[PDB]
Amino acid sequence: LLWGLVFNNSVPVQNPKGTTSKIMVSVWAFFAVIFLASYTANLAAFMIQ
Amino acid sequence: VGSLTINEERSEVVDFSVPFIETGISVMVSRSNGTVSPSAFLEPFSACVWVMMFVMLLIVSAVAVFVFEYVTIGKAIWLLWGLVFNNSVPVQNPKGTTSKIMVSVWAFFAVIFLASYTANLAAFMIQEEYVDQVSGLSDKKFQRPNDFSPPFRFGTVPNGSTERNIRNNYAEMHAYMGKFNQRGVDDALLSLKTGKLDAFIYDAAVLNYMAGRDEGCKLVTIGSGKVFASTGYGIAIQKDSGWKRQVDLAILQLFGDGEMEELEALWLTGICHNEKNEVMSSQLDIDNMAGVFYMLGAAMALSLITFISEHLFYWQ
Amino acid sequence: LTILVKKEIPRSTLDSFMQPFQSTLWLLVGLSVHVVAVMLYLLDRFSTLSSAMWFSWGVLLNSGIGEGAPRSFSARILGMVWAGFAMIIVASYTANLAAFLVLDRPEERITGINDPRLRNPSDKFIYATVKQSSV
Amino acid sequence: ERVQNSNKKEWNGMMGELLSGQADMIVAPLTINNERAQYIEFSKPFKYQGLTILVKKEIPRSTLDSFMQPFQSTLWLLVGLSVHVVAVMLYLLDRFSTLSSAMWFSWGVLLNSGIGEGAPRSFSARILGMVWAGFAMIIVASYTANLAAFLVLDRPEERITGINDPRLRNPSDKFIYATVKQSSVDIYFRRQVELSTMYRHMEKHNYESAAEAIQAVRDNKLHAFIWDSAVLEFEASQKCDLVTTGELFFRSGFGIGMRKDSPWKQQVSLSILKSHENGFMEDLDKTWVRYQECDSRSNAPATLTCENMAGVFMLVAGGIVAGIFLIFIEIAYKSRA
Repeated sequence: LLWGLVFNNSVPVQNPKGTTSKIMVSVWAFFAVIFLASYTANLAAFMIQ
Repeated sequence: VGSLTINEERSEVVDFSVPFIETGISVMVSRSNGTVSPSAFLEPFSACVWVMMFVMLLIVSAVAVFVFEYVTIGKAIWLLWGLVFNNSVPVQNPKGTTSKIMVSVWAFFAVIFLASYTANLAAFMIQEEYVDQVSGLSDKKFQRPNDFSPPFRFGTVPNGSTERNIRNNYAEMHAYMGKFNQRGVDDALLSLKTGKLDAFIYDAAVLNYMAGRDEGCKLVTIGSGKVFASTGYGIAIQKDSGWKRQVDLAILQLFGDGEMEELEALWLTGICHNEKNEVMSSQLDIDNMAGVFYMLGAAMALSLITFISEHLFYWQ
Repeated sequence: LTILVKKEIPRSTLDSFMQPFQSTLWLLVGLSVHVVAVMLYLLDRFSTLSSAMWFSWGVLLNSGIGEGAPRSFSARILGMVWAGFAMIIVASYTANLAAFLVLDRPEERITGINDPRLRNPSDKFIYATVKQSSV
Repeated sequence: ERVQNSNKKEWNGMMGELLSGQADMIVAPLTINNERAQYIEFSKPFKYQGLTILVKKEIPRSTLDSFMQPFQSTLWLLVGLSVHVVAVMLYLLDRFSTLSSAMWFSWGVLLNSGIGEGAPRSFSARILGMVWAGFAMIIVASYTANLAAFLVLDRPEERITGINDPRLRNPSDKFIYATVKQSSVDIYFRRQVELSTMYRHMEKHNYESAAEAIQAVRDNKLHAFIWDSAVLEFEASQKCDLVTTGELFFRSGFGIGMRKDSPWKQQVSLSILKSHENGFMEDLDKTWVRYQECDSRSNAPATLTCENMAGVFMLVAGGIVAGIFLIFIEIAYKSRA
């Protein structure tokens, strides 16, 4: 689950019951959205150069 | 021989020569720019294909009707919206789906279309020919300076023929520069560097020369350097001189050989001429989403329209 | 014959760094997440309150948290236009990364031997041409 | 022209007529030369322009056309079969410690889709699924990267360098220049010994009408035409597929010429100044010049037509009837099983 949270996940996952870790997903603040976009941006940079 | 503007006020007194240099008057300003393109940046993505998505919203839904012959049609439309989109929300799970194969027929069009879309947004971010100058002096920046809320105050040479031309043409902008006029052009350059002066009107030849001679050439003229008043540089001649015809013939000789390019190359070079480029824009605060917010609030009005129309449908 | 000069300082890397661009419109659009949550709550009020806030956070962050579509389809329509809003948000995010990582550098080079910074030298330019040399 | 009859240097054409007094004056794009001023009175230069070369505009490279598709002529279906391979090996990991669905689930985790299945009970299979997810993410990152490969950074640099191009200084058969007859640039090139690097080629391809020099560039015969900017930039900005070099080859202006000793010039040139003072010249520009009927030189290249994406939708339409036939086959399979 945390691997897919690093990734762009699609698979069905756990649903925790008494989760305050659902707030910790907002603390995760999607790092796919940050990191992968910056990664493909630098791949675009390397494709430029 | 100095650098005299050929004008009517001197031709009546002294005799002119053939102008060797075409020159003219423009306005030098120091500009700070960015990449400011509003919410219509998606004008390459024409909406005529976007409705081409929307009928593909419907037709496979009809095939879903036969999958419903084995929860409803109106529930799956936002599923298909998220299938266009990057969906995250929990959705339906169809039981006897061969439409799960039709998701592979969909072959994610988010993955194709959105990536191509942000690729072309990267292209437009690469290529946005942004300008900030105000050409067309009939704009209110020279007509109604107090209509904005900086008080625009411009300056020029007080003992200059250009301000005499300005008092001869418009009606009153010389008096608008009566608040401040700069003697000494380097003082005007430093005043525009320090943001005191708003705009400096002068002859665009020396303006172009000093702008190319400046290190960080954000101090540029208006537009492509196209002047509004244009003249030449002549020579003061004692009237009824027989030699001056021979002089002007010699000027046509100096135009015949092409040495004046080399004489300009004595000084023309070193310029950052080089200006249709793009500089980076950190944190650039564009507020084009306010236009998107106008679409948002309009949709909020539409939702209210649906709420009242449903309420009258509760009355029926 | 060549001229040696100092190398220019590099512009940016992971340093005092270009952060997310939202000095403005960061928390204000955060409050609009609360606004769209409560107006959809009002759309469900007269025809799921705190969860609706966090669900609206998740549909900002592309997260699968708990809730589904409301029973009024106009609220789902507003959710879809919100999803398009979040997608153009992240598209503009990728676009502003593309804004500052390429295309620009300070052009601070000489043009060759015909530079008027040497042909018409000022105080801001010093040349050595060391003693007893052929040059 | 030096007439060979008794060595007579007579100005050809209408200039000889006003030399003989057939007219008092002339309005024209009057090129100013030294040899003209020895016989002709001239006024102040009414127009300011320069010498430029007009050539044909380059064909645009790519849009939605016969289009750059997905790059996978190779590694398309083969990595598709590896989806089947990773599905069955994970099935084997569940076989000795969910078969056809595992194929479609592996398709979904290629396509970032939420189809049905979850993680297997063996955690090594989930580990292989995670490295497969990293594989699909570097697949789509490379997809965005190859879009970034071909939409920017490149164009064929097919421009002139200016007047010092050796394709004109040392001209070959693949370069044709017009320099139309009885023009001032012909005397200018006769005055330049450095333009004796072939001037005779320019005499061999001399033309008569400027519109024929336009058409021969449009017929791709003439490679370049030298003319004043005031005509060239305006006709290029009104009639497209023709672009200029932008480089000013020679500084020049247009005055008005009269015969000798007509005293009106003192008020004529001042009237040219007077029409300059009210901006009546700019009234002429607003009535004729500002109507530019073409696009800019900026190719921004960031433009998009969206007509040729329907070829993907045809594949969706073929998949529709394929799903209909598969529905019939599954109906028959329900009849069997």
